Amino acid sequence: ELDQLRQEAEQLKNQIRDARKDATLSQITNNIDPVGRIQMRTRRTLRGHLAKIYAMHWGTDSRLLVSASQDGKLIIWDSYTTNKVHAIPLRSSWVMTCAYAPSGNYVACGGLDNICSIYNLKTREGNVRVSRELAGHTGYLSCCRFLDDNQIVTSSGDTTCALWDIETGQQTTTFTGTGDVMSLSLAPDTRLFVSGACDASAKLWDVREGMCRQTFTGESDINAICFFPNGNAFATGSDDATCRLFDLRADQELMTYSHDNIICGITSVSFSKSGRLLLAGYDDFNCNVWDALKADRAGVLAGHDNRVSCLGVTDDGMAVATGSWDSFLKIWN
Amino acid sequence: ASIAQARKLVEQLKMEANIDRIKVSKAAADLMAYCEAHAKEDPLLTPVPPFRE
Amino acid sequence: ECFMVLNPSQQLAIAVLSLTLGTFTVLENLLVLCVILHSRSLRCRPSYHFIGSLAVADLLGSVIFVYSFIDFHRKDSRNVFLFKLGGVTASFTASVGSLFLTAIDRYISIHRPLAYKRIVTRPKAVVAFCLMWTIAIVIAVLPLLGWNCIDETYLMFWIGVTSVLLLFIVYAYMYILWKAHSHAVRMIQRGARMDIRLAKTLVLILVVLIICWGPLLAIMVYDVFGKMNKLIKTVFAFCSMLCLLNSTVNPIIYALRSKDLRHAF
Amino acid sequence: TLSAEDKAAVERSKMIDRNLREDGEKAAREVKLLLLGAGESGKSTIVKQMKTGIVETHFTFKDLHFKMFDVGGQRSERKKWIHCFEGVTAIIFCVALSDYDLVNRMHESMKLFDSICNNKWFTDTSIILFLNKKDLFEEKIKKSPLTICYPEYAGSNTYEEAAAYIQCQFEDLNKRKDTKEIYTHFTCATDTKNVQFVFDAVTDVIIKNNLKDCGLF
Amino acid sequence: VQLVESGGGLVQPGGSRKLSCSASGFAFSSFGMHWVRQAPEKGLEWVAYISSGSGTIYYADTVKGRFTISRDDPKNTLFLQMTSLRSEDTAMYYCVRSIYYYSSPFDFWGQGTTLTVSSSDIVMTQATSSVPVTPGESVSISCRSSKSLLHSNGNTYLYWFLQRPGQSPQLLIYRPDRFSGSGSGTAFTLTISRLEAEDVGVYYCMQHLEYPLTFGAGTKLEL
Ligand SMILES: COc1ccccc1[C@H](C[N+](=O)[O-])c1c(-c2ccccc2)[nH]c2ccccc12
Repeated sequence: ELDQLRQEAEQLKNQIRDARKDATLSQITNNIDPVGRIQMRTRRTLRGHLAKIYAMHWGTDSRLLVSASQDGKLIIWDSYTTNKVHAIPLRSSWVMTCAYAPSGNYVACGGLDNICSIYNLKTREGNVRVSRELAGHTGYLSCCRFLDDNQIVTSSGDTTCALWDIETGQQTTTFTGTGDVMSLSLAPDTRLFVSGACDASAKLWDVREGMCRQTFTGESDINAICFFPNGNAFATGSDDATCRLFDLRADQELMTYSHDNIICGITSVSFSKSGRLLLAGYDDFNCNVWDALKADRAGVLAGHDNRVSCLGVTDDGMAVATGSWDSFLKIWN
Repeated sequence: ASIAQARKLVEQLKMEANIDRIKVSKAAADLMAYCEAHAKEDPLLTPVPPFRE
Repeated sequence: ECFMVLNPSQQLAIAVLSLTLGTFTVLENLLVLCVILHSRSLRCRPSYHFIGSLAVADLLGSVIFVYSFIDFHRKDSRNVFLFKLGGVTASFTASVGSLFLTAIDRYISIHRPLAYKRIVTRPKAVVAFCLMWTIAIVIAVLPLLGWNCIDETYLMFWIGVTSVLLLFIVYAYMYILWKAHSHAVRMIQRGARMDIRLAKTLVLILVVLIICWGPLLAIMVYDVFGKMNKLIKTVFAFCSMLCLLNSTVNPIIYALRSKDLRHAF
Repeated sequence: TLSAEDKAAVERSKMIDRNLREDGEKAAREVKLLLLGAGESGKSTIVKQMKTGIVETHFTFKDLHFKMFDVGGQRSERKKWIHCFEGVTAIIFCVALSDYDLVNRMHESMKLFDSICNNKWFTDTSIILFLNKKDLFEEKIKKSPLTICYPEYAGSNTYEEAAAYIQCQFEDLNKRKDTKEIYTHFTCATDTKNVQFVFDAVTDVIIKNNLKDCGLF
Repeated sequence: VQLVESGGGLVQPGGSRKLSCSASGFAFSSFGMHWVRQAPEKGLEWVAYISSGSGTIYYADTVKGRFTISRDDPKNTLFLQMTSLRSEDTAMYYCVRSIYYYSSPFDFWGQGTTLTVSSSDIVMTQATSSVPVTPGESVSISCRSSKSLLHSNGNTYLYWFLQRPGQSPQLLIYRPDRFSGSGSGTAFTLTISRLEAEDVGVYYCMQHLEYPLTFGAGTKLEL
């Protein structure tokens, strides 16, 4: 009974492997001009936290920031002039996620408490109060993204993903597919959905449908993922000191962003406008700026005194915000 | 028991094999074209004189 | 009549020894600055810049003294001699004040183990740092703008004033050792490699401090009735190098006892 | 040069800074201790004796506030959420001491202690070991299957010799003999002075940390 | 949700009194709170302003050293002490509040209290004066800035308080639905999509950039 099932599964595996397999992007990108050297200098230094910050998100206006650290504090920032717009106390000090709603009305936070809390910013009486406290996950939440003003997607360590409804805290959709899910990236059109797990794999789901659409395999656990601005590709960063780029329409791997001088994993991954600079926040006390279309590194963003945790890029590509295990958040331009 | 997991596992890969594929060269060319099309508005690439002191 | 020295031949070995000690001091303090004053991560701890102040004070004092003592018999003008004497005095009393401050810091680190991170803070570590230097400068400049005719009043006021700090350092180290022994015996009663290590670290420092600073101050105190001889002058000249030996031994010991520096380098 | 709007919006930031400054110094007077023992070894019987995810307990003793974090039923990869506990004052490891008769999960406890003690994040964090459930172990000496599980090993039937041997075995599992320090208490079912031992241990470790930071060590 | 001002002013000349105000359901500890008066025929102008934390006690140029403001955040009470009463105190006092993020100041207005006695000036002129509202059409309001209201930050100061016949005014633009505002340099235009019986009222225009927000200059467009 088990032998027949194993043979059948192996038949499918080798069939899809042979079907998904001459040219290479790294070879076809020859005889082209590289970007050169990027040496952007820090423009803003942000203080106030006394802990290791873990997550952040740029606002939709490219001027407001949200920051969460290992202390029970959530800070709304002002990147233009350094002013603390508002501070919010968290019930749970262990938080790993951040989210800024596109409307700017709500923020989200979650951590080891297995629940995600929504805070409302623009309210009467000049206060920020909890709007919803969604629960139903057995584990630690890894990422949260606002699909819309009323829909949110959460990935936790229970090897499943959830699509919720703010109006009614009941779960709307559950995605099952192992290893702990560590990162989440939302489609630019908010139509698709991707999640990378600890089993050295990533999965692309269908938000409307509710079932997995595609799978990608590389090795070690994956803890960073982000969509390309086009929406037909994404970038992943694993703990094996290797960064990779995958294409939805190809179901293959293009090139590896690795160097023999680094044996350190990747903590955060992000892109810029037009998808030309891929910024990878490593755990070797500094970030790196790879060329997403080239196999050669371009620039290094040093200046942090500890492991870089979070990393964000504005919607218009005007500044890059980096955070690390030291409580200073830096804005680079 | 194990039968439900067996059916759930076997049903997934067969569905994944029905999606048609295109050559990776076309996707790479499309990505390159998209990258070079929006290359003339990139403040991080070309520093030209919001965040100034 | 005036500054009297025995003979040229015998004061070649003294000059050679002084030059060797000065060169060793400068090179060792340069190495300490290179391995400590990188200003990266070690600047957070207040005690690390308390030691840096002592090393800086010792290096000056050595620089402004060993070179100015090699040209001795030009008198030049009295203003230059008073200025250099005031500078040397300020450097020495600043070194003593830095030693007193670091002894107080170590005393607090055991007196209030739970409150040490709050009692001693970087904002509160700069008021005393500047206050000690200001006191050093004013006590160095007092004779030039004060009462003169140095005379026995200045000689006697530059004695006891540093002696109280020197005795307080010993008292603080005695209390530290006693508290460590009490903690060890309490742990034994509950049912030691810390007390022995602390005693080994402190005994050398204390014996060096009590041997270097004892004979010179004793001679200065005894020379209060105005009587002196060539033997007294020669022994004072001999003890000058022993007194300067602090700039050679104290920075090295203080920068080598801590294992954090060895782990970093 | 600031406008009327901007001038009034700087005092807001100053007030926020003051609020975080006064709030941030209240989290530096509390000692963090991490429970990491086995679930059925007696953790539930020891948390209440002193008086979804992570459980936080707040206790007071000798005008000192203790925060105790229990990761009870996370059931996730320990390598992905153990970073948050870097900097914890001490790790309280607890074992049942009477689970060698399963023949084994005693080797599982040994492996878990080896993994936690030799962790890279906890290279300078003290571990307090609690050997619990003495009643059953002492009352099973009549027919203790210690020779059955270890046919090649020979020892006395007295429980004190076995306790000393097993404590030595747990101590020898440590690989960092210079930074860490394992404390054993011999906790019982009806003990009352468990809090005193942990208070003395945290006092000793904080004094040693202060000595190391000052420069003497 | 509710801001009640108390203290009825009717006393003999030569005395002093207090005018208090209390707020319900507000974060009073994080709100700046101005004080304004309305004459029988005039606009709205500052008489006092206090910021959060009590670090800004700006007063008015008309009266100085006689009026003072006291605040109690735990008691949620703000009150005015007045001394040396003069004949020119016959106004309705209001206690508007505001807050400044890095966002809509002068939002809520109080009911106000009476102040009566028992029995170099900026001026603006417009080509149109007291234009009656023609039924079946829509009215538009034009305004010009005497100075350059635009700041280097691009934050043009543009307030359009509307006072219906009643108790307290309201906000239209802070920097309804039919009310719209079009700005071009020194020219400002308020537009109303449709008229209604509740749309009739008095409008006030902006003439302030510096510390004293004296925007009391404004034509009465009741008819
Ligand atoms: C704090 O003053 C220091 C500290 C370290 C080195 C040198 C000095 C001063 C330089 N200064 O005051 O401008 C100095 C004196 C001097 C100083 C005070 C009182 C009386 C004398 N004498 C010197 C001789 C050589 C070089 C510097 C000084």
